[PDB]
Amino acid sequence: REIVHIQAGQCGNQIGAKFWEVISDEHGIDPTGSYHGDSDLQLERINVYYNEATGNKYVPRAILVDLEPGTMDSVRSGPFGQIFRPDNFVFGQSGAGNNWAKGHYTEGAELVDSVLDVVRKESESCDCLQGFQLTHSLGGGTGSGMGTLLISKIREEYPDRIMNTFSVMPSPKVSDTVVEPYNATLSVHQLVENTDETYSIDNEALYDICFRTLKLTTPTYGDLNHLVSATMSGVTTCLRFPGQLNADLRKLAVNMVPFPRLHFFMPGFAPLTSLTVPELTQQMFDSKNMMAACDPRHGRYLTVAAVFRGRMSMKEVDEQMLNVQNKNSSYFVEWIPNNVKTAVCDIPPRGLKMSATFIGNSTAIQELFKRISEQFTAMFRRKAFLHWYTGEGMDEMEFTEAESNMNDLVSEYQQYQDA
Amino acid sequence: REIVHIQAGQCGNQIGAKFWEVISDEHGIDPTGSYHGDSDLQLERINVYYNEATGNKYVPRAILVDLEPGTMDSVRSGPFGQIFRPDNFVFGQSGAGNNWAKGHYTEGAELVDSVLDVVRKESESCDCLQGFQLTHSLGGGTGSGMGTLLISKIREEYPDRIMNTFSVMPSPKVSDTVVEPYNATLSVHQLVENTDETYSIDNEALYDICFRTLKLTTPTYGDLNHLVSATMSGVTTCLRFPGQLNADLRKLAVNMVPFPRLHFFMPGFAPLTSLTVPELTQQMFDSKNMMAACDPRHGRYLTVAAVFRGRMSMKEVDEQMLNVQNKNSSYFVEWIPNNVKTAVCDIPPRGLKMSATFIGNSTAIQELFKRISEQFTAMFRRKAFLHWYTGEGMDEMEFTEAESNMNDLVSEYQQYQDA
Amino acid sequence: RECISIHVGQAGVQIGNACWELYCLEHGIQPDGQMPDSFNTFFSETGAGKHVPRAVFVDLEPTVIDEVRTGTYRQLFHPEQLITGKEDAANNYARGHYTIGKEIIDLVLDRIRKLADQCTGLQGFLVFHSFGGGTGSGFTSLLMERLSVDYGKKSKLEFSIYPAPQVSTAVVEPYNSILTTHTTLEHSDCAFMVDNEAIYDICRRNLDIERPTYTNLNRLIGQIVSSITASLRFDGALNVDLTEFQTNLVPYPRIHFPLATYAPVISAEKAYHEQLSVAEITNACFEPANQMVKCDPRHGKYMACCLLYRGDVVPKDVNAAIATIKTKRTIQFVDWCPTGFKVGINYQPPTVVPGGDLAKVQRAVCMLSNTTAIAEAWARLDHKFDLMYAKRAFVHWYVGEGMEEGEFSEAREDMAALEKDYEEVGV
Amino acid sequence: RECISIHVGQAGVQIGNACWELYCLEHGIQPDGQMPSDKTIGDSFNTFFSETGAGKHVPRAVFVDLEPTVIDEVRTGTYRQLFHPEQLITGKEDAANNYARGHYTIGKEIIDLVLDRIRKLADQCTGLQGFLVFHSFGGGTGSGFTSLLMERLSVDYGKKSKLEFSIYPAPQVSTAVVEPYNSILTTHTTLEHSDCAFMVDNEAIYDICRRNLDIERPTYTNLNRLIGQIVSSITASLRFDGALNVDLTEFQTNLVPYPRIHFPLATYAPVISAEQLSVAEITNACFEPANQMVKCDPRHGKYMACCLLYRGDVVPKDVNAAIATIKTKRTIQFVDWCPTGFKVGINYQPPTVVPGGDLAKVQRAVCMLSNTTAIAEAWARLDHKFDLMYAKRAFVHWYVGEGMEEGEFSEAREDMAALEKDYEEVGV
Amino acid sequence: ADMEVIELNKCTSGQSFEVILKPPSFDPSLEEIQKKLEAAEERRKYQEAELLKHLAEKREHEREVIQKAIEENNNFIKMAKEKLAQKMESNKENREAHLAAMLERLQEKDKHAEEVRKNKELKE
Ligand SMILES: Nc1nc2c(ncn2[C@@H]2O[C@H](COP(=O)(O)OP(=O)(O)OP(=O)(O)O)[C@@H](O)[C@H]2O)c(=O)[nH]1
Ligand SMILES: Nc1nc2c(ncn2[C@@H]2O[C@H](COP(=O)(O)OP(=O)(O)OP(=O)(O)O)[C@@H](O)[C@H]2O)c(=O)[nH]1
Ligand SMILES: Nc1nc2c(ncn2[C@@H]2O[C@H](COP(=O)(O)OP(=O)(O)O)[C@@H](O)[C@H]2O)c(=O)[nH]1
Ligand SMILES: Nc1nc2c(ncn2[C@@H]2O[C@H](COP(=O)(O)OP(=O)(O)O)[C@@H](O)[C@H]2O)c(=O)[nH]1
Ligand SMILES: COc1ccc(S(=O)(=O)Nc2cccnc2Nc2ccc(O)cc2)cc1
Ligand SMILES: COc1ccc(S(=O)(=O)Nc2cccnc2Nc2ccc(O)cc2)cc1
Ligand SMILES: [Mg+2]
Repeated sequence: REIVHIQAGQCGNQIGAKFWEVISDEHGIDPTGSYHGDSDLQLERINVYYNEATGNKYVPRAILVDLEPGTMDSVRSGPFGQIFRPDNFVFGQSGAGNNWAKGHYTEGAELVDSVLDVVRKESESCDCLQGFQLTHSLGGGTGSGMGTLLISKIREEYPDRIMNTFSVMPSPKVSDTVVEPYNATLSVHQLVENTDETYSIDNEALYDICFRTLKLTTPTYGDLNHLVSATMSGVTTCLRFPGQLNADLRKLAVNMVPFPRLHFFMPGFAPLTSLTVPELTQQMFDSKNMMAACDPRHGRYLTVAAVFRGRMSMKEVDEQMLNVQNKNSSYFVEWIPNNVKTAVCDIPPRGLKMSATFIGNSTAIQELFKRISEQFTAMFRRKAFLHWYTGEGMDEMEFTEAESNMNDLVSEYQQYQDA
Repeated sequence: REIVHIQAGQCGNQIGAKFWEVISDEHGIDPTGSYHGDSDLQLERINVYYNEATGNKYVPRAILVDLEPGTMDSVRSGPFGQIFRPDNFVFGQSGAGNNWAKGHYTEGAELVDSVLDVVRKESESCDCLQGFQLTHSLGGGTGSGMGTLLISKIREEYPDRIMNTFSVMPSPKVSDTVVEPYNATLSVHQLVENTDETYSIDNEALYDICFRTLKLTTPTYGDLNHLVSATMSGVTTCLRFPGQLNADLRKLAVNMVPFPRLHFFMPGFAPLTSLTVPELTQQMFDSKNMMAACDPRHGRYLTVAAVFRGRMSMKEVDEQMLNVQNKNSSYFVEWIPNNVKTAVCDIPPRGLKMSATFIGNSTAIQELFKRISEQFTAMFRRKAFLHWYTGEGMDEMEFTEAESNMNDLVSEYQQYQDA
Repeated sequence: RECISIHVGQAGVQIGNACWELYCLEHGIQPDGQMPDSFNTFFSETGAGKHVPRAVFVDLEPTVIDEVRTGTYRQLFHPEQLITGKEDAANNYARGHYTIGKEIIDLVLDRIRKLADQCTGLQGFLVFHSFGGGTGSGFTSLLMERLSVDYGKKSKLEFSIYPAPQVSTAVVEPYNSILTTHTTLEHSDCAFMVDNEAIYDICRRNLDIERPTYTNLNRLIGQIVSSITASLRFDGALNVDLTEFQTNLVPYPRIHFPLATYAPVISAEKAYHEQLSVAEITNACFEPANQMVKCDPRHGKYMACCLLYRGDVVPKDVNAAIATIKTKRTIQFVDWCPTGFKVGINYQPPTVVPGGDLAKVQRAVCMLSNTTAIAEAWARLDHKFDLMYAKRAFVHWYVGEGMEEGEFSEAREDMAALEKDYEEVGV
Repeated sequence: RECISIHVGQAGVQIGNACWELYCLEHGIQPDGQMPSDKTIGDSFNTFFSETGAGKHVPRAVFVDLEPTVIDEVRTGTYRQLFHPEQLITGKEDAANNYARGHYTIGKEIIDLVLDRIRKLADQCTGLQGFLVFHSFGGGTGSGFTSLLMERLSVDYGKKSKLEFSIYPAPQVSTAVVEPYNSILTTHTTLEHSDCAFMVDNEAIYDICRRNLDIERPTYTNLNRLIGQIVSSITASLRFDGALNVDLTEFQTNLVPYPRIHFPLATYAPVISAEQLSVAEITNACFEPANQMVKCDPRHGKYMACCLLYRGDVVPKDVNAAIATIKTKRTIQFVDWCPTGFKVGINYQPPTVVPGGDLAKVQRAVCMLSNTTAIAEAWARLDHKFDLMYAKRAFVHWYVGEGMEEGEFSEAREDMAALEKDYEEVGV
Repeated sequence: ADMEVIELNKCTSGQSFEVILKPPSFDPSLEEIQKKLEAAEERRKYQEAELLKHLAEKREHEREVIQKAIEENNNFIKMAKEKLAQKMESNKENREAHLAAMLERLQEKDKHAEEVRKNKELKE
């Protein structure tokens, strides 16, 4: 019925700035100005993502947190820079460190309040606030560190409303900080306890989709950001358009998750780069085409929501959806009955006549976690770089205490491949 | 010497509104106005059925009871509607339910008094009150339920005077409430204890007389009411005309019933629809021409009264009556001597030059009771729809307690086929 | 000396109403009461003009008594001599005797005494009543008990109407008959049964009336009764006064019931034939067809016989007539008793009711006999009874007004006795 | 006498919206409330409407939903004028697809206001009869709030029957995964506060629209129109006053033989698409699993009370000779201890259908309500889903979340177990 | 058969006389009891004055049945009243404490940042 957006940490902010302008285009928003488009639907659900100010204008419900100027002036001097409300920006000044502890304890909590102080305004302005969503990196500190904290402060203020995040689980290729495993694990723990759904976007997948299938040679943080932005568009749609269901994001959660701990979705997209229905369906259910690095083969689907875009007859969408539950009949847990629902929205994305998007509670996800915790316990081994955290006032055993907690979540997804 | 009339419950009130306008024609009464006819006899016995008010006017001694407006305004807006005294009508308002219990206990007893309250003022006005007669349905509640109650309140007030009813025992074709067996059985019990005579008019006969012998295709409650009204005229005549005997309705009872429990008469009529003496006699003693659904074959006649209409020499009526007590000599119990008496009145009914009517205490009647008690015990079986009564505060065993009582009355009519 | 009539019950009453009528025409009294000792036997000379009967009429409904104070004769009786009781007897002894009777009895018994009061030597009571039928059985009974108490010696002569299949009201008739007749029999002196059937038969053979009325039958009874009272209304030999009635008919206090037989019954239309001979009408008195209780005394015996002639007749024939009835007929006299034939002649030629059915005669006879075959009626009754009671057929209505199961037993048990009494005189 | 409608839940509501519409066209009421058709003063169609002010004709209805969205559509497109602004209640935050929420958490709040408004309507009724509660079987407020309502209605209204029209949820046209739970959850609380209950299998209706109506992939407002008709044919009895079925006890005195066994089986007569059928044929159509209205099969289970509800141009002369031959060439199937039914109700009012609708105008339509024992096919087809989720506490926690109890889930299923046994235990 | 006839009575307008024809040849009602016809009235009373006291019965059964309907109806209402808000005041109590045992699970990893944050105030 109305949602806010936190967008913290470079990787996070960069994801969001793309996010914002793709969805801003769908609706039709100038740099500031309101509407310019021959479509009409658009502004029925603009409510959800755009608190509106006097005159024309539309301004997104957006909070931007960072622990350095750097990546903020990057938005304000770039795409749809002009658009976010001035003191809706929360500057860091300090270091960010690429060190979870800094972001979660010292240099981060440091700030926290001036952030909460803004979320409080938007939220207590929202006529019936649904919940928040947040985008950020998992390895590297400002986004993952403060972010996990943020939510641990959001919940408690708002236990109440629901809790959504696109967090980008990181990989040993296309990354920088030897440390990321540490950072990620520490956050993984935090998330499992405090969110209601988390989209697991793997950079490992993301980079693979570019070079394994695109011929994209030297992939920027740019092309590759492109996927995430597109994926988030697809994912959000039903919150922000039609009048099909109406999608509570709460409705989404309760339906999508059997067990409280296991709120981890791998997403996935239709067409890609910078389409027929059938060729659209098995492209969205293709492994080599997931947003997370697993293979929805080893590991069955708990439950799956899916969403199709662009005026085409769904008399065919049923016929095909219903097909891949037989052409793959094995790989949907028989103990949750009709565990695939799909919906259709008839207004295409930026470019493209026909799209589709996949939301996926798969235990295939276990694959992802397991692979990070395997270069984590490979590092916490003879206690490697740990002294960067030890020293900031963190505990020796807090690390093992997260290992252990994550290591559980692995063996719970395993636990669900049952009868 | 002077009788009142209760006419309760839709079926009952519909019966009586026909009754009243046929007998009103015999005598000659306008909608209100008194006499208009070249006949003279008429008003000698108009005493018996018409308490008379100031000016000319004649107004029937009539009490009309129902638990809903509906069927009353139906009289007041129809045939001889204008004729019944204004506050001689007793409205229900409530539901009637087609549920004996409602009519006898709650929604009925509810009213009762405002009814008794009117019967009191007609009876304590009547110069020497003979007794009351009542017409009503036996399945379906307002009539059978309140009615049986009415009489149980009438006796007690007036033990004294005698107790007459045309009750219409109901059937599985030309009916509606799956429940009627229940209702009727409950009343049958009640009647057996509290009346002095009951004419058993079977709707099963009534319908059969229309379609087996009348070319009458889709029989209304209309044509079929026509029979009852005609049978009632014929039955009453001697109470309300000549000076042959003079028929006390008491005299009738004491002579017609050997045994206190067995006051159940099947009636029967002469010509029919909407005649010679011989052809009139074996038409009135034909089974296929009785008012109850039995065959005065299986079961002999206890006692029979019969009444002929229209100036024709009875020197032939003797000669023919005396005949069917030989052409059927077997089928009249030898242990009551001259058990057929007949009388003649020489003033024909609406239309018709020659008529005749049959009053019959036959143990053939056992046939009727047996047949209701056999779809009753077939229902009280696994205790069927009973919860409609259970719930209104009636007893589980009160049902078996009527079954048992009725089941007796069966095996007493059986008991009288003796020596 | 004097002589009070009581008529109880719709039959009782109409019989009366239509034999009082005949007394009048016979005594030339105009309906108003005025005529322009002797016949004082039955009427009181009231006021100065009138001639009122010494009669009481009782019924438990108005209807019938009302008809009397309606159509002329309205003037004859006195408003007080007619008693009426609002609610019916409803066809049962029980009701009349005990329930609806208890109430009116004190008033009737009083009024009777009002009539007895102006009688210097009243003789008896002539009670007319229906045998079966409601008040006729029940109230009559209660009457006779009480009359037997307030009036010591004073004879009572009953004229019962023995009920007949074809002209009847009630199914329960047998019960009442046997019921009353039981209480009633030891309070009465001599009792003239009248079989309704018998009379309806006469009206069919002799009078030619296709299907006779009550008021048809009644006129005929009228005559016979008028012929029996004749003796004491005019005065002349044999049955001159009420005691002589039993002296000549009842040799056994129990055996009351004599058999009557009127003489010449013929329809005006025949009113001008040649008259019938002293001989022939005597020889008519012997014939089951001219009888008055459907039976047949050729088979049963006789125990006292009484030729009661009316008209223009010298005995010298009556003799030579009896004489030949013996020689070509059925003698049949019992064991221990002369051979009867006490013979009464009254010179008064018989008048009949003017627009009636019968014709004016020169000579009529009457024949009262105490035969033992009159007990044919006594069983023909019982058998009906026996066979209802054998299933308590209607019994309950009686126990209902408050009688006893045992009374029914112990009343029949008396007819059983009687029937034995009777046939024991043979054979 | 009178008769209040209650519609709770997105389904509940739309079903309503689209049979109230049908009531209107059947009674010649222009959306603008006024009828130049006979008129009024403040009987006949008064059963369902109150003659408000001097011109108008408002339904005796309340519409509740815990989101606006759906109720807002009503005060949007004509009919906007029909109801009264108060009669439509809306609750800001959703039910979120769970009984728990509807009944305890987000319901707790709105119930007082709804129960009040109902009374307002009951207040102008000289002898109100009952309540017709329309709601979704699975689904959030339809299960949870409907339940809480009936409990409370059962308290504020003693005798006063309650008739529920449930929408039994179907795989193909469904919202929620947790549907089974809600269905079996509600149905349990719900069952001893209701008198007789008309189930409507969404599947079944969607099936009819595919065989008989020819609609490739049918809408909600496609199905709704069809439900409209059936409901309209059931309410018909007491909106004109017609020969048999004449009040709310008496109408059902007929159907339910036991305090439990409420659920009769409906079967609409001739369904055919615009762009005549014999009295005989349409009767013999009422007996056919394809024309049914809860996907089952009563050729195998028995029958315990049956009710032919005709509408239109028909003399019983045939209805008789028609039943007759339905007995000689078919499946008799009547239980042990109960005449052989066929209470027959004719209303002369020829059936009008929605103008630019899908169906055509008919000369004669039949309705057939039956209490078969085979309607418990739905009762397990549901349970089995339930059973097999709960067997792993599949979504349970969301309910304990809004504050329910583990045990309630046990003890609600423990009641269908009972019912399922109750039912099949009525066999000869 | 040939007479000899004695002769009683010659009269004004009449004559009597027997005629013996063949020789003969052979060899307490008092009153007391109308005390019967009241002892019959003391039955017509005992019989009526009972099928009266017998409707006295089949009446105050109405009493019973009209009253065990209401007796058993408010039985339902005022059982199903507290069948609610005692299974709903165990419900608001249920969540609220499950809300709080999430806040006490969250104030406890909040008094934990406080104890390592001023633990940075320990490292040299
Ligand atoms: N001979 C003769 N017999 C009659 C007459 N009326 C009735 N009866 C007979 O008398 C018997 C019926 O007696 P009722 O006098 O009618 O009975 P009741 O109770 O005395 O008189 P009610 O008060 O009218 O009932 C039957 O056997 C009839 O055949 C009549 O007028 N003449
Ligand atoms: N027949 C029919 N069924 C519907 C309709 N809408 C939803 N349903 C069904 O109803 C169930 C869902 O019930 P809902 O009314 O949507 O749930 P709710 O909580 O009561 O309503 P919301 O507040 O919108 O969530 C599913 O079984 C759907 O198939 C409709 O318009 N017609
Ligand atoms: N897809 C996406 N991921 C990024 C981007 N930039 C960095 N990342 C990933 O996120 C991790 C570090 O996030 P970063 O923003 O530097 O952390 P922070 O600035 O301290 O909050 C790296 O391991 C990257 O793989 C971005 O441009 N897009
Ligand atoms: N003959 C006659 N019987 C009727 C009539 N109406 C109903 N019945 C019978 O009586 C029964 C129901 O009587 P009803 O009047 O509805 O009961 P009530 O109104 O509750 O007293 C049915 O079984 C019918 O067969 C009528 O019009 N005439
Ligand atoms: C597969 O189980 C379900 C069933 C229903 C739902 S829903 O009523 O919440 N809506 C929905 C159905 C299909 C696809 N997307 C849905 N909503 C939605 C809302 C927000 C998102 O970010 C993504 C999807 C979600 C999951
Ligand atoms: C066959 O047994 C009898 C004998 C006499 C009577 S009666 O004296 O009560 N009258 C009577 C005789 C024949 C026919 N009808 C009679 N009366 C009557 C009175 C009221 C009625 O409703 C019907 C008939 C009744 C039944
Ligand atoms: Mg009715």
